[PDB]
Amino acid sequence: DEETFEEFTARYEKEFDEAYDLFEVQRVLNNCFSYDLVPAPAVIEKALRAARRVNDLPTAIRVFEALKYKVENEDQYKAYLDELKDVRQELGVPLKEELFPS
Amino acid sequence: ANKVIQLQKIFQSSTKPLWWRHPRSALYLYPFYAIFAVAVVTPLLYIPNAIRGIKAKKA
Amino acid sequence: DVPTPYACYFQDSATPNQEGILELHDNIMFYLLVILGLVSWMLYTIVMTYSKNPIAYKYIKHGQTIEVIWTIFPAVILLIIAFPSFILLYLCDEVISPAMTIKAIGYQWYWKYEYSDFINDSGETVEFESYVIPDELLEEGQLRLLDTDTSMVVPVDTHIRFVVTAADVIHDFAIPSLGIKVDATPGRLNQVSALIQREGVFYGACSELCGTGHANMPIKIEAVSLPKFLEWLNEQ
Amino acid sequence: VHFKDGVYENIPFKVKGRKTPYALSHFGFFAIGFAVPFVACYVQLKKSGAF
Amino acid sequence: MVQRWLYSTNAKDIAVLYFMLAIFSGMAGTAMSLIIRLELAAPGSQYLHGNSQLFNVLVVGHAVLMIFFLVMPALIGGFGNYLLPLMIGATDTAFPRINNIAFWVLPMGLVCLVTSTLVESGAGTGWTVYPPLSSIQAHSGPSVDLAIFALHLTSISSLLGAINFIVTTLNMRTNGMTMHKLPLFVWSIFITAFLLLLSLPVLSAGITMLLLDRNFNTSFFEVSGGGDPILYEHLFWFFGHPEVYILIIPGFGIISHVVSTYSKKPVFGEISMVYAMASIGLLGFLVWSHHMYIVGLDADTRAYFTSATMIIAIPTGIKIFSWLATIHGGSIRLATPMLYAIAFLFLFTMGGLTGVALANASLDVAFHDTYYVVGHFHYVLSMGAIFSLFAGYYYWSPQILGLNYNEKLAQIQFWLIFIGANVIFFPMHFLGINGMPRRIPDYPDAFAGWNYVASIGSFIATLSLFLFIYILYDQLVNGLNNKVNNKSVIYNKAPDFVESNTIFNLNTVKSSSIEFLLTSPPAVHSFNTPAVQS
Amino acid sequence: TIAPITGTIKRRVIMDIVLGFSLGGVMASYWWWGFHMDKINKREKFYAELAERKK
Amino acid sequence: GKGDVAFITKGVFLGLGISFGLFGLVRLLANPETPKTMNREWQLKSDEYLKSKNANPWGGYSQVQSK
Amino acid sequence: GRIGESWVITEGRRLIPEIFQWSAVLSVCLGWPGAVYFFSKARKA
Amino acid sequence: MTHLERSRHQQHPFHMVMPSPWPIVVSFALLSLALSTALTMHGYIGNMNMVYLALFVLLTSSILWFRDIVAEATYLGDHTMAVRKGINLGFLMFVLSEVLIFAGLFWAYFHSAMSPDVTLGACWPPVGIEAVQPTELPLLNTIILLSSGATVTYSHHALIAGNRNKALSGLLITFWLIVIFVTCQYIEYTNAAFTISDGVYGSVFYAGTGLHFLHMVMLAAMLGVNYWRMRNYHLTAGHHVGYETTIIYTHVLDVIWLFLYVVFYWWGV
Ligand code: HEA
Ligand code: HEA
Ligand code: CUA
Ligand SMILES: [Ca+2]
Ligand SMILES: [Cu+2]
Ligand SMILES: [Mg+2]
Repeated sequence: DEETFEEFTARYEKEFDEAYDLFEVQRVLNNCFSYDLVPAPAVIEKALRAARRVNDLPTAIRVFEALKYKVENEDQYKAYLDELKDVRQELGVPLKEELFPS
Repeated sequence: ANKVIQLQKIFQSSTKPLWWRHPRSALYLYPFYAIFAVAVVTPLLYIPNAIRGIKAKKA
Repeated sequence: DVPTPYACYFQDSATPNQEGILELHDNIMFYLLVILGLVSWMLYTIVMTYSKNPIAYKYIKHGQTIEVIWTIFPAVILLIIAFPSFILLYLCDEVISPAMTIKAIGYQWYWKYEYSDFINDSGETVEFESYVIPDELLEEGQLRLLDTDTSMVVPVDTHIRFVVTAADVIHDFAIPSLGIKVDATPGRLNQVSALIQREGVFYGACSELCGTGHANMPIKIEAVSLPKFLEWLNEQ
Repeated sequence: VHFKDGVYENIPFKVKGRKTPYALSHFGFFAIGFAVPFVACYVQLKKSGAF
Repeated sequence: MVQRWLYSTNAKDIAVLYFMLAIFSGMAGTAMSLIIRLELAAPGSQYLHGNSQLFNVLVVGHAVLMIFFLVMPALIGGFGNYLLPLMIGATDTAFPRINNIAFWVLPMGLVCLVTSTLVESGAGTGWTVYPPLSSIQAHSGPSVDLAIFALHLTSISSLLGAINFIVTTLNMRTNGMTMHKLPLFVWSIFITAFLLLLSLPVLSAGITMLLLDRNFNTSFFEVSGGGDPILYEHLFWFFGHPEVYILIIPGFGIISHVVSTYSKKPVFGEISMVYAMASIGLLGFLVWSHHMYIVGLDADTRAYFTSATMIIAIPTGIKIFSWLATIHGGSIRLATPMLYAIAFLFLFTMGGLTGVALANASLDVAFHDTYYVVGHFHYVLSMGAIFSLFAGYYYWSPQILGLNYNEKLAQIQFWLIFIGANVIFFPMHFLGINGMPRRIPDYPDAFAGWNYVASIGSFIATLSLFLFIYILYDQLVNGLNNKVNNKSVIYNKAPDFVESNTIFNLNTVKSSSIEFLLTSPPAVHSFNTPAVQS
Repeated sequence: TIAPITGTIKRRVIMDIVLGFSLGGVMASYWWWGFHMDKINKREKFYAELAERKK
Repeated sequence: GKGDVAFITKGVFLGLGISFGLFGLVRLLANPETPKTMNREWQLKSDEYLKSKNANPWGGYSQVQSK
Repeated sequence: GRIGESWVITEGRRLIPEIFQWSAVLSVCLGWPGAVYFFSKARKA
Repeated sequence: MTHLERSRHQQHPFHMVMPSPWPIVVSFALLSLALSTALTMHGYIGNMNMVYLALFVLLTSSILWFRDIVAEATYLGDHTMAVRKGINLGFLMFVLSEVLIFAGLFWAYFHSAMSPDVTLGACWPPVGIEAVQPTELPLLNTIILLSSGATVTYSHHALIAGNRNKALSGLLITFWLIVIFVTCQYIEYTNAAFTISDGVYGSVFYAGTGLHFLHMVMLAAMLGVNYWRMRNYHLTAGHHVGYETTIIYTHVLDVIWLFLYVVFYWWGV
């Protein structure tokens, strides 16, 4: 791949839109977090809507666990949590830290 | 004298092992097992004299 | 000159060959420790930061701009460690104008030395056999499996040429602090040189499997000043 | 020849249904191998009068 | 029962016969090394009442058993004959009766080597059986003849198996597998078989020359008669360095499988690994006189041989940097094959760096026939090839046996052999750099200090071998229960981070070779219809 | 916005390789300038005191 | 899982202890008489000779390692 | 943009303890014969 | 053909060999040969009857193995195209191994001859050794080998061309010329001045050309079994692979005899 970041996001948006079951959305999410970039907010949003279409709730929690493991800081994680807050509360998924508080 | 089809019809339509399927196999296979059975165990009888150091009689 | 208990380095040098061998070994060990530190640091940091990594970057396969670098960089470090090695190799081979020849013939489990220059007033060739002192006849203070009954005595600050052969099997005339190791094969005559820089006594051993007396086959070289060498040679 | 499939049929030795314990066969297979140089040592020391 | 195992013609049975013989002979060679190292523990006669001939005979037996009867029939004989047909999708090997005689000529080499020990005094000559010590004047009797016949029967086995391997992977590959799409272990066995085919002839010629010198009054290496033993050194070591690359290249293949399946990411630059292995195999024929630096060559001879011995550090460096790159960025699952592979990646590089210290003929005058050389080669042998052999066993044993091993006992065994081997072979560099020669049963008293700690480490190594014997017993008896309880790792790959535990259950194995897709213990007719590959 | 967070393995392997060469460099430089250039100095002060004991 | 690191630490230290103990018990089966040179007095009397012969000047020459 | 803490801080606080751990593991993996020599009688202690 | 009937065959072109006793029988014969020769070489056995018995058992067990190979290839139809390609590749790797044995022997000759010893006199061939002149009988031995190849070439191409008498006669001429060469080598070995004990010269000379002699007597044997199988109609016009391996074997023994000729008889005299 000589891919730019924008070709990555436009590839994986339409890749998440064409997943049709739980094997495919988990597979596509796996091989989009297996790159050397945190995904853009738009493709994480598309991943959340795709896990909504297949009706699996822990994958939409594991999305946020994955980007917690994937970002460099905790303020990048909080920046994702800021403007991904509306889609997260609209879908109604909880983050793992507030679901299993230690 | 071109027995090859007649021998194909024996070797394919047979139950015996492949080295037994020819009619003349009892003439080869029964002496060979005796010659082989003495040929593999007679040096093993000389192994203890070779360990002890006893050479055979030549003079 | 002699091994010491629990040692981990070379014996102390006595010739320029051995003191060059030590410097080449340390120069090689420098870059060897660089490479060892690199690969051990990578092998530590990778299994300590990716054992707890739950997402594997499974699309990293090529790396074109750095495969050429880790092909090229071992080659230039081979060139750097190979530059002094060739200089030492082509310095240690020349035996130019020696002031003494000594033949050393390995028989089965003794060495036989032969000064053959007729610089004596006797004018005859000097030979003797040097056997290991056996363990039951070691008088007190002697070094076990190293001391001999007769000795090879050599003057200092003298280019000496050792011509080495054998009589029945392959032996090895080897003294490490002088830095000579030379195979005694029963067909041919090899030569090495030395210049002993300090007086003393230097031990060595047969470093080639001769048979059942292979451990009992030592070399002992007393390097003295040239007056004392002459007064030793006047007897034998 | 058609041979039997399964879990224990790939080995030349018997493990499960035996009238003797298997550890007999298992550890006597390896103790003989560990004991060949000791038989070697014994006969080449008896030949050299050390025993 | 007699037709399956005596009259055998399937490769998967001949492989386990190879493995049984290999581990038997490895117990024999480890006992011999325990006797060697127990005699070497302190100055003076300790256990063998003097009798340095018996010491030399034990050193010969240790080297020959561990090389030609453990590592070659283990790696090539067991793992190649088992896995190369299963990984190229072949139903069996080409030429299977050849494949059976290449096993059954190994117990006969074993019995003639053991009676070589039992006749007059044994052949105490080193494993490189040099004339004139190996002649009829210095070794009277049938000892060396029987050792030479042991080498002949082992060379017959490893030549027939090499022909078998070359033809069965050039001819019986399944119907999508081009040569570029081969697994790395198949390329290992392939290149190893070419090295065998090109190198075993010259060894057979040299030791048949020696046998005719001993018994038929001919003079190839008899000096009073026109011979030269340096001809024997050339003819031996032209086999002898290809032999030691034969010992290590299937280890490279096993490590490249293990590291990738326990890093959960593919090997960094696979075709460059194939090129590197082929370059090592090609360049291994050009370096044979680095074992002959002392014998009296020219200076330009030794200059070329330092250059050529040095430039094999480039493809091995490419392989080892590629192994570090294929564990970088991974998800390491620390199982026992992964522990053995990481220990390989450290200790083999230490042995190789002492190897490039030895590559300089300028410097090898300080280290030849010392215990430094013993340190180099026992690193790259008993920590390269033995560690890759243990990795292959712990990597393939539950698949091809159907029975899992105790994981905690396996890791205890790994840590014990990793401690014990270091404690044996790390002080040997100190002894060799201080001047301690090889093949001596007794030494000066100044060498006692590291010899004692080395023979203490010897007991740790054989204790871990005894633990490995118990691990085999527990696998054979309780191997069906180790799947049920939590005594073993059932899946060598965990789920990925977003892969459900139920979505993992439809795709339990994720491998790039056929070996882990088969039925456990694999069928007597695997591949009735041929496997297919894009 | 959220600016693109890319290339952490790139700068991670770059700092890892630089750190590995620097740690190997300090080990090797200790080897040379602290063991080798002590053995050399203990040798050469002996040779220089011998060359004055011979007057 | 749940205390098996401790198990394969205790097993390693137990294997080390068993190996040391069995090494001792089969060192008890060796030759009862060590060579005469392996005591302190012989090694001082060898360092006598080595000091007289200027052996190993910048390293060390001392041979005493026993009691 | 460069959101958050600096990468020199983020990777220094990760790489600094592993340097010390690597130093400890390397010195026990290489300098373990020093622990035998220290207790040997050749040190005359 | 239908699926029901295609399912009654193998689905892959490769020979699944039936279990056979001759691997372990030849292995025990090699054991008995090794253990017999190592004890008759040193006098622990009275006569050579054990070595004779062991070599006889080895030869007959190899013959029974080859009989089973002939039975599989002719009377069971088990050698498909892939099996033929594999057998040809295995024989090519075999002849490469034997060329490498001869390369080791040529290395021995050259290491003795490039700079000889002082115990022979810095001389090659050594002093007192009456060397075999390359003009008399070894020239006839090169001629009857270059001609034997020319006979077996037309015998092969007439086997392909449908001729029976022109192939059998060419095979017969090839076999008789090979045994002419073997008897001429026996005559040279009898009327040779030096023996194998006469120093390193006799060693390397008789080693090289005696290994070639042994390969030629096995060549005469396989030319005989090819004549037998061609007369008894086993060999066919498109499927004759043992014949092809024998042709490859003749044409490599020809070129290594030429190297033996120009090295051992022209450069080394
Ligand atoms: C295969 C190579 C190999 C291996 C593994 C070993 C293993 C050992 N060797 Fe040696 N050795 C040689 C090859 C090897 N050696 C050679 C070539 C020589 C030269 C001979 C000569 O000079 O002529 C030599 C000589 C040699 C010397 C030099 C002595 C001399 O010069 O005379 C010493 C020193 O003590 C020694 C000791 C040991 C010890 C204590 C082990 C211990 O490491 C043993 C511990 C190892 C294990 C416990 C391995 C596990 C055992 C298995 C059976 C594996 C089973 C696993 C499966 C089947 C999956 N051997
Ligand atoms: C397992 C088999 C094996 C392997 C793989 C090797 C690998 C090497 N060996 Fe060794 N060797 C033996 C088995 C083996 N050896 C045996 C059995 C003996 C003694 C025989 C006897 O006498 O009985 C022996 C002895 C031996 C000698 C003879 C010395 C003597 O007898 O006096 C020499 C001489 O050059 C040598 C050198 C090398 C080199 C240069 C490598 C190289 O292939 C190693 C390459 C690996 C590396 C170099 C490390 C990794 C690379 C990097 C990290 C890249 C950066 C490094 C650099 C640029 C240097 N070894
Ligand atoms: Cu002379 Cu070893
Ligand atoms: Ca001893
Ligand atoms: Cu080599
Ligand atoms: Mg040597």
